[PDB]
Amino acid sequence: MGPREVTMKKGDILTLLNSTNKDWWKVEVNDRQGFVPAAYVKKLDSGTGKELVLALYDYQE
Repeated sequence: MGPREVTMKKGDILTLLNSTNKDWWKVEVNDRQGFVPAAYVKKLDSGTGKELVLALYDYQE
């Protein structure tokens, strides 16, 4: 907890923590938590109970 600089590669599947904001979603990358653009990821249908997103493009601040 406590937003930190996270990055992602196209194809990564991240655990979604908070998608209340339409533009920036909080996710767990490795053992770190941060924000990624909502437009760069897609909510997946499965991994039930746990929320998962697929990274569509690379991202780094």
